[PDB]
Amino acid sequence: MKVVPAQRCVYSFSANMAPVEEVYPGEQVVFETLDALGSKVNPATGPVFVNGVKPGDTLKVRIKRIELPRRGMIVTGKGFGVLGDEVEGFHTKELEIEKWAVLFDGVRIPIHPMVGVIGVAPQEGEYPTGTAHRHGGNMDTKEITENVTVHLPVFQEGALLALGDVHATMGDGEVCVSACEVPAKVVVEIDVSKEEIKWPVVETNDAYYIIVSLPDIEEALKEVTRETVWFIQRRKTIPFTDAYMLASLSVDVGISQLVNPAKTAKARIPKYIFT
Amino acid sequence: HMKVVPAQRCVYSFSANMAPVEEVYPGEQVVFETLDALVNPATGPVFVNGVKPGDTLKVRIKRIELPRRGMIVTGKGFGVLGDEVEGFHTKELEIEKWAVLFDGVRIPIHPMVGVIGVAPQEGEYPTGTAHRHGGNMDTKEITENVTVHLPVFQEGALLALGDVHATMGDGEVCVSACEVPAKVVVEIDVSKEEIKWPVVETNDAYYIIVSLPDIEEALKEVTRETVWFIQRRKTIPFTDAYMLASLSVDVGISQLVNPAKTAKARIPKYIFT
Ligand SMILES: [Cl-]
Ligand SMILES: [Zn+2]
Ligand SMILES: [Zn+2]
Ligand SMILES: [Zn+2]
Ligand SMILES: [Zn+2]
Repeated sequence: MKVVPAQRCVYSFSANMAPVEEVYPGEQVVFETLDALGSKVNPATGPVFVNGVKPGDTLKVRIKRIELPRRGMIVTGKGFGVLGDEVEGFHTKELEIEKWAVLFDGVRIPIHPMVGVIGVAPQEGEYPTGTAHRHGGNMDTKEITENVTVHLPVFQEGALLALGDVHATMGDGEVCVSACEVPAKVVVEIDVSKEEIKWPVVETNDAYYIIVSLPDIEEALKEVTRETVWFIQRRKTIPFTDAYMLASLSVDVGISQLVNPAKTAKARIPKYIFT
Repeated sequence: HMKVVPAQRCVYSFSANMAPVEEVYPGEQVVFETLDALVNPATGPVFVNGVKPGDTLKVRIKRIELPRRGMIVTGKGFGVLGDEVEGFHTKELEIEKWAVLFDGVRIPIHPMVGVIGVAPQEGEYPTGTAHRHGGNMDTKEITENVTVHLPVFQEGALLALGDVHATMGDGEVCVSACEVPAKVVVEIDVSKEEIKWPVVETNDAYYIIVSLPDIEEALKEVTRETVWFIQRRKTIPFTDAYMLASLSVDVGISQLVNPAKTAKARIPKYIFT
């Protein structure tokens, strides 16, 4: 099994990044990731070239295993997070990680391992790994855990997949700017699909989560709704207004994070609507 | 033994000066017979003796009884994608015990009360909008077996309640849910703490519920409130509260379609116990 060591990484998803490993689709790959915190740094291991993947494809990354350490780091301070125009100083706290819980002074927060940065090469230019758009990026979506498949739209040959910013746990919003940041080993399985998509999609056992990242949260919310209704309209071949009504009844619109240059909204679309 | 407010006695605004149509003591159960939102009427208001401005009214929702048929609607200028859509459309929905039916799809049932509120401090807010007193919050957590904490601004609170759904998605994106008339049995109590915004208390979580003209403001406010909520209850420094909300609190959306948009923050009880 191929291992991508943490020392091979990027600080931008760039159209022109060079690969540091090549895989056939169907292969498993271990990514060793450094924590996000270490201020010219938020590193994503990779990028990885996947044979035969073309622009307009969908790269599929199944998250098999996230191996976490026993210590984590959270940080906040002036100018950071949702109330950064209201907090002083710069603060950091070490956090103990047990098998089932992150410990926070007296508190046992249920563990919830997740990959916070995941993306591929964009169409043009470069986006820092600290932000996100259609190619993926710093989406801090907690749904990206073990036993899901992240679908990503492809813009460059080979996809050029990179990944990092693993958290031991997090709440939706990530309001202080950070979660429990940790270095990790993430075991993934990479496959391809020839269908084109606009924005990333996380497939869990019972839901599709469409994930939209734009500079203002209101716009991201409008976009993910537009994308959710169409999704349903195409898969069920029903009139748009019916899909719109169906999404009002069964789709849960939400928030991934409110703190990166691009804000991440999501929409849970249950598989029961198709099955 | 036992009080029933019929649906004919209702308001289309939460006003500071609306007259009660019934009175209750804390500890008593009341039944609100509601009409459907399609005018967005709230049965009441009920005067709760012994509740003063500055207190918190606690409304435990015991039962929501639903009919077997519901109504959903949308069209040009309605919902997130009013942009966007042409015409005007309505659809009857069959309601089974465990599911609302939609052209062969079984949407899991999830009974909820969409409008609930009290008299505001001054002026009037239509029952279709929302603010600190409650209103059209369309929060799917306001379900059976939860407690709604509402801030009080007038003597006796003046509680009203309407707009019941059989099921709903967070966001309510086309403007309407599965709209129905219903019976809602509640149990009213009082707390002598002042609060800023409504809070739904579930079995394992508190949900702070903020409603403002734009969702960005709503989201920032629910976050400010949530962090202060945690800071007081645990007597830890603000920055510790802030970090803890980042790890444990789930910020989300109630609805994006009413004139005030409603954000929420889930604060789990385990962080105190
Ligand atoms: Cl509050
Ligand atoms: Zn991140
Ligand atoms: Zn992070
Ligand atoms: Zn409503
Ligand atoms: Zn309604």
